[PDB]
Amino acid sequence: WPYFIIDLYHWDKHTQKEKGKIALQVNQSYGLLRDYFELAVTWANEEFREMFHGPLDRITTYGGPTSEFLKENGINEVVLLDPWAEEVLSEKDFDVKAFIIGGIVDTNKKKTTPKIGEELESAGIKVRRRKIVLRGDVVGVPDRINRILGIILKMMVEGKSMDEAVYEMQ
Ligand SMILES: C[S@@+](CC[C@H](N)C(=O)[O-])C[C@H]1O[C@@H](n2cnc3c(N)ncnc32)[C@H](O)[C@@H]1O
Repeated sequence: WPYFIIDLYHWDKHTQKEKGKIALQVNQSYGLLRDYFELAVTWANEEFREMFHGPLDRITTYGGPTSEFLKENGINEVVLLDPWAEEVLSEKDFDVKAFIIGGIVDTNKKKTTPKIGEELESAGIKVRRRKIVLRGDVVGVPDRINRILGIILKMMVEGKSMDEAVYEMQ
């Protein structure tokens, strides 16, 4: 029912190896979502479509800004999965019609995801910045795009607690 959007913002600033890792994690995110239930990829340029080794016809790919995609589908509020957020994701956020995971890979960390939120709010989108924690700490939480999606799906579909979902995906 809800959209799981992978924001490919930052794409052209990545190396070819990092692009391949992002595309792989998107492919794994699709197969994982295929084992549950609606996967959307914004800023989805032609190079990503060429690197994506999965069924492009089975996912939603939008080449332009995430905000435009959200507005075209009547979504004014989203949940942005952000490890730097101060508030933890909870069941009070599962009524939102779109969850956004940043198409980001590290090579050592940097504060990259909240810039997506600032961009969305600058375009008029209400953004709930939500972090996933294990025992109140982001340490131990896998940050791969597919792993974050798996944690969310285990909480939303299987009713697992966050600690259970994180540890199972850890
Ligand atoms: C490899 S992480 C990127 C980490 C990068 N240092 C940053 O600050 O965005 C890829 C995506 O997974 C999501 N993510 C990773 N860890 C998270 C966490 N602990 N809580 C919520 N979202 C997380 C973020 O949305 C991020 O865009």
